[PDB]
Amino acid sequence: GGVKKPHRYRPGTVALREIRRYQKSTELLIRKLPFQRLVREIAQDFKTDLRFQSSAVMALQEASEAYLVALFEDTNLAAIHAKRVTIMPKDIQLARRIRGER
Amino acid sequence: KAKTRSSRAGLQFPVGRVHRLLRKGNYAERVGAGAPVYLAAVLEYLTAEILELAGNAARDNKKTRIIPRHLQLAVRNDEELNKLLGRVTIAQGGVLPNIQSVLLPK
Amino acid sequence: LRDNIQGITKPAIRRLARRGGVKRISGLIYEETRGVLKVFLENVIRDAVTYTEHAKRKTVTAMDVVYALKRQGRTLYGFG
Amino acid sequence: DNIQGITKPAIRRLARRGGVKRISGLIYEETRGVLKVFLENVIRDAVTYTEHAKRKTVTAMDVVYALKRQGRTLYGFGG
Amino acid sequence: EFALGGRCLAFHGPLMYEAKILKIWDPSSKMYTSIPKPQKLGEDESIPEEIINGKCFFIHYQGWKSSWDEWVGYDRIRAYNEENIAMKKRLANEAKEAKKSLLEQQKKKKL
Amino acid sequence: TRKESYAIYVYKVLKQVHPDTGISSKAMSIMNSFVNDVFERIAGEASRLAHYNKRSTITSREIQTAVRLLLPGELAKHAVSEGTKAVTKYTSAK
Repeated sequence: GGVKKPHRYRPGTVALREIRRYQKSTELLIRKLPFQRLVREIAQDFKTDLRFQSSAVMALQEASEAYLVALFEDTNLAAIHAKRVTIMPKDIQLARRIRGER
Repeated sequence: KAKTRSSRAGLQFPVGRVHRLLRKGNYAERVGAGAPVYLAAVLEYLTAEILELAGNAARDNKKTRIIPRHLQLAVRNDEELNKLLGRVTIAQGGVLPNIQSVLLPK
Repeated sequence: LRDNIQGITKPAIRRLARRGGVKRISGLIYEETRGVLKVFLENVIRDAVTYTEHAKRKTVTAMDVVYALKRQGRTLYGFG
Repeated sequence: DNIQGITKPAIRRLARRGGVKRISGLIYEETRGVLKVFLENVIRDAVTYTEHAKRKTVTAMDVVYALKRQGRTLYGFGG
Repeated sequence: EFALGGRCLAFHGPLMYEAKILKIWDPSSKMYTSIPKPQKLGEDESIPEEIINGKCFFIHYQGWKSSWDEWVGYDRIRAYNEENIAMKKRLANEAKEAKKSLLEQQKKKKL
Repeated sequence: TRKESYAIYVYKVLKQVHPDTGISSKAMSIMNSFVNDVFERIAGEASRLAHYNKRSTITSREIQTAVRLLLPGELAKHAVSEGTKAVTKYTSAK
């Protein structure tokens, strides 16, 4: 007769819940070691064997997450601009086509 | 007995230091006596409004000390300090909590 | 090393975008973003290896990073 | 009202130079306010600079000087 | 047979579900063995008395959380063998027929 | 080895404001870099103003034309006011 059904939050509730979770966190998101490596291969191209402090990396990250959370933010406004809740690659592009990096 | 220039000016920030710096900064050839006094006066003010606003923020989160986070709230909540510190990215700030109205459930 | 851009995992690119207040991340964004991280991190790090060499230092310093970010306009407080 | 002197066809001409093919009608009056607030930023700084030279007249040099401060340099008028 | 940590197929209403055997209970000793070692029931641990006289297994449903973990006797538990897998397929087909009858009655309700 | 920074000074003005509140060291560094940056911007603009007006000295006047050209909106008025009363007390106390 009555068959079970698991308790699944509707698409979007878990979303907004972790939005409120993450907009109160100040902790960095991109993980450290993965990021650190991002550089050693993004630097090896500019100068060989450039050592890096454990603070340059942390800085070059804080500066990155900060740059990205800003761009995502203008991406969203750009996504809402077309009356849509999905962001698209064009958005990150319109946004950046207006900051003048493109 | 030698008194300091800050107590002459009634300030807490150092007026002496801000003279040296002004001099070695070579911002200009000659620097007058009152220029470091005024700058220390403005710097302490800006350091104060920002510290006050941070104090208003902290007590709210019931935290004794002032962690870097509070400093972002203070700066992004205020609409002046935000034009000033507007292309500045503070360490461990997070972002002002905000979600768009169309993203809310109906 | 090589192709470590994939280290900025999708779970994370999201967490950042989630931080930025987005609710639906289309795919085809995870690739675009990593590209944007690699143009930003490029310029900054480049302007930092130039600062590094000028000081005839080898250890890329956090001090240089901050000065580099300034040049591009994205000043960072918390390190010097 | 001197603001309404920035006429529609003029805002249309700015849009045409800007590559716009159909201008809403409500744009015209938005472009005024945006225009004003911007001029009201340069000219403000133009004058701070002016009353620093104890000059009472403003100069084009002070204008491009205020633009340099704002960020948008203007070549062709001195400096 | 039944082993600690092994696959099993179990009743749950009218249908068959796969599960892990985490504990094996012996009614005579009032005791169960567990996986990370004989031990008795804890303060908050209990077994329903309908099955506690028979040999029980504490089981965890695959694809479902630990809130669904429960004690089952030989009535509710079977070994993971091809006969049980085949009748699991058969009862899955019965549930499919029930869902199809649901679709038919709702589409007649729409008309 | 000696590192010059505005540690004890900002701490003082913090107790002058709140004589009950602690401060984080990283947050401190936020304050130190922030006062250094705004000092650089106010002093640079001043240097410029001077070089435009063919002067050669950084008078308290320039720092003002500057504070009013950089600090935005009200933050300025209250900066000026406090700077003018500060230099007034400096000249009154000689």
